[PDB]
Amino acid sequence: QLVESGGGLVKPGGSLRLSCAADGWWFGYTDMSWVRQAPGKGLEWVGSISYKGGSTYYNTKFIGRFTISRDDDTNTLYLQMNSLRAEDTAVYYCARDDGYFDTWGQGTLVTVSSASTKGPSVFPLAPSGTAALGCLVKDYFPEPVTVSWNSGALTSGVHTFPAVLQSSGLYSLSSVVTVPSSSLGTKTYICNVNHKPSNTKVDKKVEPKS
Amino acid sequence: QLVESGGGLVKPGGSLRLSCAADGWWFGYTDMSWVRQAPGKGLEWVGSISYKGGSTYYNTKFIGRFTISRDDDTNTLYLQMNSLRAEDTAVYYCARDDGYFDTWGQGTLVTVSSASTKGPSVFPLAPSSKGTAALGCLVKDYFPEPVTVSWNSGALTSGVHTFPAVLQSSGLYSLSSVVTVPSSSLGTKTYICNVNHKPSNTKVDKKVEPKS
Amino acid sequence: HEVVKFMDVYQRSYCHPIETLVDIFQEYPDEIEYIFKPSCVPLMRCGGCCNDEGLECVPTEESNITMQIMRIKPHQGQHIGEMSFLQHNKCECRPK
Amino acid sequence: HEVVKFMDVYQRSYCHPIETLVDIFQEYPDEIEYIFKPSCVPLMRCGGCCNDEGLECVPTEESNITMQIMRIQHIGEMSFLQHNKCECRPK
Amino acid sequence: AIQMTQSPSSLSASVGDRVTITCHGSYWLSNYLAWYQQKPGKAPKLLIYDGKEREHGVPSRFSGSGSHEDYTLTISSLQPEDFATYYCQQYRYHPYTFGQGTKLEIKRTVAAPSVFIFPPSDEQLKSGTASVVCLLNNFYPREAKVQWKVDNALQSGNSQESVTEQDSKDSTYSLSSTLTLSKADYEKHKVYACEVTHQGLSSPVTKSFNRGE
Amino acid sequence: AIQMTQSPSSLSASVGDRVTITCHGSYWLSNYLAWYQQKPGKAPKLLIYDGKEREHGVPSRFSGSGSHEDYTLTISSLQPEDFATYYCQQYRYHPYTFGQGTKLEIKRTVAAPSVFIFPPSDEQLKSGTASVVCLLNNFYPREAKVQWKVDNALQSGNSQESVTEQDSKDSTYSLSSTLTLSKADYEKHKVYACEVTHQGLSSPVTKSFNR
Repeated sequence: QLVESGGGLVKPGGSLRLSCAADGWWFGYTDMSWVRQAPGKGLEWVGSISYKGGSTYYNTKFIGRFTISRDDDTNTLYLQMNSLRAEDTAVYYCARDDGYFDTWGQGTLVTVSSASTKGPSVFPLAPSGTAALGCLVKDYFPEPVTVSWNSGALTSGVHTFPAVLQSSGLYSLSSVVTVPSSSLGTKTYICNVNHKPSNTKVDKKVEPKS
Repeated sequence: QLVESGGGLVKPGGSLRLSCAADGWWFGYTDMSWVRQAPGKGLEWVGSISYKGGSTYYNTKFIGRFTISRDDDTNTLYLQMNSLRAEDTAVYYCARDDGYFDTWGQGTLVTVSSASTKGPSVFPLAPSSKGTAALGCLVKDYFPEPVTVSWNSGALTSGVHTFPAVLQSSGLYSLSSVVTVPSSSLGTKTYICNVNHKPSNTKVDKKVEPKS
Repeated sequence: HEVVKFMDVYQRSYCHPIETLVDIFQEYPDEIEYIFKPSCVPLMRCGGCCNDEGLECVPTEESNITMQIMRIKPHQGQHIGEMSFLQHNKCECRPK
Repeated sequence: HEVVKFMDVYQRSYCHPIETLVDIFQEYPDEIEYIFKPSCVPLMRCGGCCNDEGLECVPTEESNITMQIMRIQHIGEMSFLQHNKCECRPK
Repeated sequence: AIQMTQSPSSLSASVGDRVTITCHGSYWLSNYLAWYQQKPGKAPKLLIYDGKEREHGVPSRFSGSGSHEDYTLTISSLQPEDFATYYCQQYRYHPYTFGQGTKLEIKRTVAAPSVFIFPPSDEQLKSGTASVVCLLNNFYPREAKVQWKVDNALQSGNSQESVTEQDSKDSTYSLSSTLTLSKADYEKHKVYACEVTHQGLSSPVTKSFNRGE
Repeated sequence: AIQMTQSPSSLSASVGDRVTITCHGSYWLSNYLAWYQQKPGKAPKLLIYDGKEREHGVPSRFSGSGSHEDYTLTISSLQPEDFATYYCQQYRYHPYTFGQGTKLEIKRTVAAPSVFIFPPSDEQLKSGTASVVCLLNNFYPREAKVQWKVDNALQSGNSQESVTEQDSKDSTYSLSSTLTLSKADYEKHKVYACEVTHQGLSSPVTKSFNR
């Protein structure tokens, strides 16, 4: 497996380095690609580096401006990005190059924008057969926000909606879960909200009010 | 305007010439393209010829095997097609080349197949007992495409639905044309479907009336 | 193992306008001032075989394309200016 | 009038594998007993600019492609070198 | 050979919507680009030529734009007769290349079929085959179930369906089902029925006839 | 640069249908071709590599074929979890190029939303804003009308909607509407209602609460 760091917020013109950490020695013996993907658009190879490091390669719209580097000791791949525009706002995937791509990371989101980082408020959507409750993650920038429920021990019934961009220029996101009505009070329900850009992590309990 | 002839049925490997007749002198003063299009697939430039006849040109899949010719006297464009496969079963359009294509013909269907020409039987779908009432013509067991259906020789157009032909397990086509009309009008007013299948030289003018 | 069939090869190698890389110096040798970045340009030019040696692959319709090229005075100045290059819109197999 | 922007030109002109038309004789002179139809083939080969004259545009990964060529008269297969990947390396 | 990449392959929009169709060329085309509208059964008609020039008679809501490689057909206020299939065409460099095509479908209110059923002709019964026809006239949307029934027996695998292209005025589909069987088999049974299921019918509609009646 | 042309852009099939996705290359690729499955939110998974080789763990209903330029992904018996976006990728000649993508949508039976409505948190009312949330849970198909009502006053414009991607088990959509207004305006009115219209409801369902 593969784990991308470096992603987040960057001003237009600005630079950013992505690092991707591979778990095992095998990294030392394979070519390594970056593939990126703009929000809602499709996949696009960025570039690769050869096995010993002899050769780097780039897709056409990155030739002048990205540099791929590799440290065969730490088992880390690097993508230096310069002269960043909106066009470059995308999820950037570290991937195993053998022509085809058999191993991917989970990818990191590089957002190119002028605005400031801001972290969310987490507000409960409290429940009044089957019954619904949730968390409102409000006024954050940039994406992304992860939401889990009871730290991953509750997965079935869950729906973490796509973020809506408010007229304010900040994002707002709901996560909701359907559960038995009997279970309310007896069983405890916590949404785990992470917004890595702002270093906001919250474990908000949702209970039924009065 | 532009009118393509030459189309129809051809055996695999076989040849065919398409002619396209242009109405006016202006044909003498333009480049002329052919564009083709397979059933359901999209458009595809075949080839062109220059204004005096200086140059011909072809899309890649036709370079070895099609010849475009032009007679600036009769105002006729020609497409000679050799080594025909299924791939080439398509409607072939004559069109005016000026980079873009501002003038098209109606296009004609070249069908590449082994099977034999066969003309349709034309059977009525007669209106029943029960406002608005439906009737039509069933055009059955024909090959190849196409069949045209008109109603009262073009005097009746609104209300009409001539369905896409379905290929039967028999390898022959079957097609319905239907028209909705006033119920009051049945008996008082006469309804004829005009069915043409040019490949077989079958024409029928079938009256559809309500049965007793 | 994959075999490209005769008629595929003959057709795609046939005289046609094709993206061709052309050294800016070889095009404009009268150039005593500037080194060029990029050193070369991709131009749609005629190219390919013709059936028999009698014919040569020649352009029927020509035109210019205009590209921002970096002109570098190797020690002194350096700027982006436009340069026109011949390109070939249409091609033919004509007798020599 | 339309202008291709500097960075478009620099990037598209950069050392890459490109459809290149290659005369079958110039590749294989050792066959002086044959005329070839087609006379030439479209092969993916390295080509383009390199940023400074110090570097040359060279293939890193090579391989053969196989094509039915007419030898004059019979159609027989011929292998040709092609370039899958390319680089700007110092001369 | 300049490769054109039209998008989307198809789309579906309501009357009054602004619609976008994109076209990307493999080389810079400098507006040597045209947009074609093709209605089902007819030759393509030119709309836009030289990228943004509007052919005579073409309404002002169809517009072209773009430069370099990336071009955009915009239908500003969509009408029921704009139902068609739009292509872009490059003409800077031989060979002329078109995009793959964009099949445009109109959205509209739910609309139930009027159903009619036809016994086979006596002219046809003579020939020795029997063809029974079920007509679903002017409905929306396309998704309808025709189910045949011969003396209450569910017919499986002896009928063929055909659906008209979307109507240029009222944006409705029409459908014909054709239950084919032997004159022998036909003269075996009594009640011929086609039952029609569709969003615009609160419960399924059924048209029937008794061979003699 | 080898241009890949995937088709269609998108398509829509029922569970059990055989599905075809085509990929055309601008040069002969000799099976230097892979097919990827990407489910919404997560990285691509390899399915087919070297044209017709199946990656370990990939079910046998996904198969690859073709030669030369023209290649075909075939999903033989479509399942609700096959809802994804499929891409082809060339790797014979740099730069590696993918197709545009094929967004695969599952058809299924009509299914009404279960509707829930949430008052704004007291935590949030403190902050000074009010966010009222309407939940349509697991419905099909996607087309639903949420209509807000504040003391029978029809809200038009001041709500935003978000729709989950199609569910990998039951192939249903879920939707959230968010009526945003000032704490002041919120404390002005009494009855907050969202009325839901949908194919799978005989008449529109309405959930309400009093401040």
